[PDB]
Amino acid sequence: MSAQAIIRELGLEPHPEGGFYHQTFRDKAGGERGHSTAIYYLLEKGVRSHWHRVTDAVEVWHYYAGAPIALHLSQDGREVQTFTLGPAILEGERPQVIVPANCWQSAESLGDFTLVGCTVSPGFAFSSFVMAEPGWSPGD
Amino acid sequence: DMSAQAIIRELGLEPHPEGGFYHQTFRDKAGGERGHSTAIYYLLEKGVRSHWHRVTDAVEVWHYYAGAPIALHLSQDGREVQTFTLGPAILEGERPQVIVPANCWQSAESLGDFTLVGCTVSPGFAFSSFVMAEPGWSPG
Repeated sequence: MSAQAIIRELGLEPHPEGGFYHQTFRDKAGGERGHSTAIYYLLEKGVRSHWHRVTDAVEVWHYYAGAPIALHLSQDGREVQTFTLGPAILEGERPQVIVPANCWQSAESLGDFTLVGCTVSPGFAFSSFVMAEPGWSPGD
Repeated sequence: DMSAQAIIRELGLEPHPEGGFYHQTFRDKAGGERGHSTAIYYLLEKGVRSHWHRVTDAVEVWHYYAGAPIALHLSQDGREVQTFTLGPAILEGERPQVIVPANCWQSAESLGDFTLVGCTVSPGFAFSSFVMAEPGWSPG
């Protein structure tokens, strides 16, 4: 509402791909990974989400507060689609966007900060996490 | 500063079956009777939108030319829907080019007074490959 305060209040920590996060849930059912995981995720002016992909699970991004976000998706690593993740339903925005399994993804706040939630069905696992080489962009 | 009526008049636009005004500007003599591809000038104004429809056997690409941005809605299977803001504000979640895959449901609306766009249908547009949803209908 003031970012810094949100990071403290929720206990957000630097995420490997950039930004700050905190895992709030890992279903105890559905194997060690669990049926799904949930996370609070936040990006600030500058500090953004670098290209990465969850190799074996779908991730649904949810807008919660702050400026909207520009979410880029590239399933084959060549062509990319840009989504505006926000609540302004009548302004071409959508507060919920589905990232298919193994689909490249990156994002950045279009303002001071954006607080989001991320749901990964087959529970998120870093052993299914891969980041693109820095400076890389679909096509490279 | 232009007006929709000045554009409609200057480009020789006529009302399109899906709503809005349009004019076919090209059909390739190569590639059969449908042509390797077709191009079109298309315009929406505040109020008058583009109703849900799909091109069954060809990919359509939208191109922003002038006016306010547009909200382009895509639904491949008729349930999942994605929304892209078609426009020139590339640093704010906008893209002046968006690819509607073949046989995918699509609808759009201008976010201001008007939006002049271009549409290129590769396999070659043909009303024999044009289908609209029943009015009022929406994916789901």
